[PDB]
Amino acid sequence: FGGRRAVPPNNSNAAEDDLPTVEEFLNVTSVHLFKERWDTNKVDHHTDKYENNKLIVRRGQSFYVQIDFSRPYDPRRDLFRVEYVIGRYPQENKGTYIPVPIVSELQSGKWGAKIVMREDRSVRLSIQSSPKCIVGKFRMYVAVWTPYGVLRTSRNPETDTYILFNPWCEDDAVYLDNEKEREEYVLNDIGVIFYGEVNDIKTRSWSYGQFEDGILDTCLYVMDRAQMDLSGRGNPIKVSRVGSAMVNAKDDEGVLVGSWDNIYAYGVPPSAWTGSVDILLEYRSSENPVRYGQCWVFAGVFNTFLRCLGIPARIVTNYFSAHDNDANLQMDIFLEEDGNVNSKLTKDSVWNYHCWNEAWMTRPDLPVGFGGWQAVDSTPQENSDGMYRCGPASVQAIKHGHVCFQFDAPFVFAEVNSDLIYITAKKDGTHVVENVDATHIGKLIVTKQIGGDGMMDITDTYKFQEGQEEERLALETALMYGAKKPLNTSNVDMDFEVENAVLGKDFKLSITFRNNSHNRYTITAYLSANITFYTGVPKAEFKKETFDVTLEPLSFKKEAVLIQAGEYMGQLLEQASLHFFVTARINETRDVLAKQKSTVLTIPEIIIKVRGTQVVGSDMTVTVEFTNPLKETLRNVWVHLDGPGVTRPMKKMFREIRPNSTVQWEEVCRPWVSGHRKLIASMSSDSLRHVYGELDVQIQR
Amino acid sequence: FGGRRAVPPNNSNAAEDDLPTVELQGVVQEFLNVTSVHLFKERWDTNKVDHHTDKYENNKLIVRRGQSFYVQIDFSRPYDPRRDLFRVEYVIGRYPQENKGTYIPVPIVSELQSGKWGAKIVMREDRSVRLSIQSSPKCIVGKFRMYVAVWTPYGVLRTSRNPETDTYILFNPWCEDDAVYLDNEKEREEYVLNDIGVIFYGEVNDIKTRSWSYGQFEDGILDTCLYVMDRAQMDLSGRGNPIKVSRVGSAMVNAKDDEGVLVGSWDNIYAYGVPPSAWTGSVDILLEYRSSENPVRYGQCWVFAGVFNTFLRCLGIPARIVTNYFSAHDNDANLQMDIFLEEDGNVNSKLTKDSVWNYHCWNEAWMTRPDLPVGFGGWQAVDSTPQENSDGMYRCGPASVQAIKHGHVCFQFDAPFVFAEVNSDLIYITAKKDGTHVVENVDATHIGKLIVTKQIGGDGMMDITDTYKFQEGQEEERLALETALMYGAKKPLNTSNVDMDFEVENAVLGKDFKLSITFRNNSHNRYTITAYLSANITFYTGVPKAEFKKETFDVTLEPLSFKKEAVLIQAGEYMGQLLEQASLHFFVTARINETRDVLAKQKSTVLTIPEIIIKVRGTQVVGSDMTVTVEFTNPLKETLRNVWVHLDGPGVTRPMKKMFREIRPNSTVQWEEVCRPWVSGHRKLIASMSSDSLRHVYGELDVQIQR
Ligand SMILES: [Ca+2]
Ligand SMILES: [Ca+2]
Repeated sequence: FGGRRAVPPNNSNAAEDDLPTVEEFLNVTSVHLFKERWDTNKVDHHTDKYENNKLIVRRGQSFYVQIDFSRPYDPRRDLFRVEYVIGRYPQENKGTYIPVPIVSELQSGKWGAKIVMREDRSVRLSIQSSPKCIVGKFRMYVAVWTPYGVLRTSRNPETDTYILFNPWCEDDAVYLDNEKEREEYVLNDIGVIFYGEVNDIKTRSWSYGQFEDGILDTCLYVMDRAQMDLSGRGNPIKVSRVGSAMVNAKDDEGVLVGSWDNIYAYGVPPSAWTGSVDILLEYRSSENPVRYGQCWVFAGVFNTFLRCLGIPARIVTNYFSAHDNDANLQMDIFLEEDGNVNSKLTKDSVWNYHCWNEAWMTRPDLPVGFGGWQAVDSTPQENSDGMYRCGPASVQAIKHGHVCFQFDAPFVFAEVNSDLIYITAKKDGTHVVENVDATHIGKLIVTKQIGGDGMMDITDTYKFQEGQEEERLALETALMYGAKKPLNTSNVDMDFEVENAVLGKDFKLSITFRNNSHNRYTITAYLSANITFYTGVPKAEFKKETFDVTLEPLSFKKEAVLIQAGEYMGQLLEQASLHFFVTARINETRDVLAKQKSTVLTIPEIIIKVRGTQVVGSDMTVTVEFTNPLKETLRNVWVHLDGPGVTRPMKKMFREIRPNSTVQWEEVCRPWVSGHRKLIASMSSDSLRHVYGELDVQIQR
Repeated sequence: FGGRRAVPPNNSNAAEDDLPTVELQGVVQEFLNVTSVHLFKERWDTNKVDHHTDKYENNKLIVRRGQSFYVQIDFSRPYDPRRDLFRVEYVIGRYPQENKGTYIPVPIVSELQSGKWGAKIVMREDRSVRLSIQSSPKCIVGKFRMYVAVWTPYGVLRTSRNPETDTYILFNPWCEDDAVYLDNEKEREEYVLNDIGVIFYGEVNDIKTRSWSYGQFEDGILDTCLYVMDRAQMDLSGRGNPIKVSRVGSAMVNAKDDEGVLVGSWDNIYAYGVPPSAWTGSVDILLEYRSSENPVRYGQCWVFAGVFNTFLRCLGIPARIVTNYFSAHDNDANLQMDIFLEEDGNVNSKLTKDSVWNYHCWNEAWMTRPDLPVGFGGWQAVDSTPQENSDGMYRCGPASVQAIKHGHVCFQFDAPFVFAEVNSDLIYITAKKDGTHVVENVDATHIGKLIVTKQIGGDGMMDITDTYKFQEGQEEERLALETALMYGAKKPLNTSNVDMDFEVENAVLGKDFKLSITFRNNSHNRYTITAYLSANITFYTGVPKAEFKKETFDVTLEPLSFKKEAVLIQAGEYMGQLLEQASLHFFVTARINETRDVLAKQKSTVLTIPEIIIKVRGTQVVGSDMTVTVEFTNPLKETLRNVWVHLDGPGVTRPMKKMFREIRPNSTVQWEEVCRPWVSGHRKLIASMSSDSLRHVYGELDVQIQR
């Protein structure tokens, strides 16, 4: 017996029922959706880019259709309506079965088709869809009411209509108030990711490829995979919520398998990906998680998902990110009485950088003022529910400390608002808090700018200025709704700068000391440089050195060191990150001075060049060039080319590139998208990876 | 490499590292060696008795957080305050860290401190020292490993792994500084210490009760609750948060695929499991889940609630099961439940697919809510029976019950869904042949009409509907509804002087019964009505299987008057077609000809299934045999196949069952088991019977066990 619910869950846009064709009367002979990509419909609904041959409109906006009948429509003795249905169990009640009534005028916010033209046996309609409509692929019918039952059109796949989110419709939640932001955030399918570190910002390109053939369907499939209730697919919040939860593969469910293990044995290294396109297609193709991804990889894929559906989204990169924060606002560094970092206890690392997504939508479920951008982090960490993605959290609520409001705001708030606490763990077992640094985590938050590949600084959007009461107010409120501060809080200054260097080069480092006091100090400063993964996780202390300083009053003292390429070269991890600690305990006052900086060695680039003709439908030759400036023969050197609208993503491995050898790969491309495009490449050998390169090509036609 | 995190997640209590017995460092030996440790953990002693952990059938020390307990450390030679530094340590998981609260160095201290870990040397006698140890009231809940370490200036020396000193530390409803603190003893006794509950079912005009064995103190249960959290990979540093324990624990009750305690099923057949109706308590279910390490088949709402209540009370979180009569489950935050009518007034059963549950059970867990503004602490509603929430198909809660009452549903967790469970409106709507729809009437008095829970006294019912909602009609309720509507609650549609209602006689399974409809014409107009009656056989969830009786009649209402119409429902009309729980649903809709006005009303009835008989003889004394006698007399005129009888009674017997391949009509079987009670005072024997057909049959017997 089916005793839990009378009608089973309607959670698959792919499944379908069989609507009966029977429940001088007027019977339809043909249906015309003006669905060509040059036509009024797709152009005005901004769905002309999608490599799809079905009508694709946006909710909350009218589109035209033409019904042809057996004989002409006569208002005196005829009743018909268009219907759109979705899922295996459509129900009017649940918005999955939609009868579009014939209306005189179209009413703001309701489904309705108005008879706009009548010629011979044809009726032209202007159909308006509700602005809170379910997003998915709807099946279309025409039903004709007669006095025994209803007559309806037969399953016609050619008329299937996609109704997406509508940033342009001012009555949609997704309503984005500006045409420029809409092109970037919804219509632009090439993105830029910021990596490296706060004082050496790296940039790389990503093919979001949302208009590529098969991506929209994979986006619906991702939802059918989460068995998402069709009745909720029209809520951008729930779509963000359920959708981000599918990015990271929990087991053998989810799009991407996460792994920061530097080898990536049974799959593709995260550094290898050029875009979300092959990933998603691999997912749909295989129906199994795609190995492997990391933060920017999950964020690249999720941004594709959101934009592809019509919710404006962007990727954000925070500098010095307190992930796995557990909503605590203190990251600890343990010092010995000696002034030396205790590496046994000090086990919480800050990420050099951490990307997540931002989704634009209103938040009617919240006090007014909280719409706009909502932070969504597909990279799980412990939240109130367990090991899951976080969000959507209103960036505005996070900025103000109103972290009680869903979803997972205390975690995102702590991701950018934590302090570093320097603590002396004594030889007797006790702990003594030495110093607190309220300016390292979330030092710089960044995302691609609207009119170009540049970087826009968005730090002030997640939080206020350090010191002023606004930041102080946000802090005092957060503390009340989920944020935690478990521990309560000599005239010498220390500081130090490392120097950015090219992979394989030596580099300086300098420590400055300034004693504004009128007494002589003797100190013991210590340097500890570790090889780290981008997450801050340390692998090994490649350089350790002890400094003995003797400051004089009113003195400024600078000391220098040179890290030699050989001290790190056989040990670096992908991304080539290095971390530095300079801790200094004075002697006469037993006080500690501590500082840390990270650095990444600037890594090589791929050379992409073109020749031949650059016109849509026209062959141009593209050459992928890699000059390995290293002293090791590079094994299994996979190279990858992408370029949304110019080429699909492709890969070629070169058995081994020997020292200072350039290898070349030309690929004959035939664009399908005119205008400003971009060629994208990556390279991941068997050791050296996270090597990128791009080429901007102009395609004509 | 594992570049994700420096140290793996500490999310198993069962996992353990090896703490070194000597961890020195530097250069260059009798400093104090522990000879032995004495936790004074006997069940009759003061540690367990004062920590109210003495009922646990567990020979390890079990203590509640935030309250001092005593230990004695016998050294190798007399502690000498002058040179010896030492202290107790508590560690949990494979990756303990002071930071996360999983490695806990308890400092020897001059005076116990409020809400901090410390041990005060309360005695010194020949090598031995006695300590009064106090745990922080925010301590992680679980079973910890105990060590004793001696600080030497070059590293430390410490005890080796000793399973016998493993100490469980639980939530403490008796500690004023514990988030779980409950004021008076009567409540703690009830919501924490009582291991037998009562579940309410049936329908609002016919409340049924049955006993349920929580058995939180029975052998194996504490460890199983720790195992549930381990199977959910629950971060150990979150096991000290009752809000999180409730959130994660409930999510573990319902089995999604092959993770979870119980596979829910509502199909009336139960092919490869035990019918949800057969279970007598949580014990055998939690122990099966632990042995097999796979989901137990099967459960329904009250079963999920029973098992979750055990889980909660076992860890130390006060909890109770609540029953909501006429529950709007699967609401999607909509406060509107639809009934579609045809133009003539009849109910349209193809369009009416939403059903109201005769009743629905969930749990309440008591704790402060520091994450929410003041006033939302106390009972938190948590429902482990899934429904579509903001995240997906999952359990809902904990949701401040005070937030639901005031409609402050923006506050976590899933408050809009629980608010709608109790506040939906039934909307009668006519579906016309031309396809359009017209709204006739909204009945705002059906759903959440009675919310009940067992009394602190004994087995009686406590009406707690007022804790979930204000009185119908007055200001506080309109406001609460106003506030909710702006934070997640949804009403998708906008809303002749004849009244109508009807009563249905409760019958015993197999007997005729009557239904009586009354119409009140409060106007001066004379009307003509055509009323319809549709009686459906249904599941407790309201899902109908078949219309067993339909009747349509014409009435002529005189101005200002009452008019009754009585209907006889003969047994023969429903007998061969009931579903377990024997629910019946009646719709009575009428249509007034002159005005086109619609009158509509609904009622449910459950047929009363006779009890099982339990008898005992002999010595009802702890450690002495008494023979229990359960006998069931087949009420039906049909023969029963594979009749299973279950017997239970925490402290009196472990759950058990025997099968009868067949019980011919009017026959009687008897099962007798010799029980050697291990718990004294007022106990209870509980039984159930479930066969290939008749089922949802229970019984019990109260017993006083002497000492
Ligand atoms: Ca800060
Ligand atoms: Ca009500």
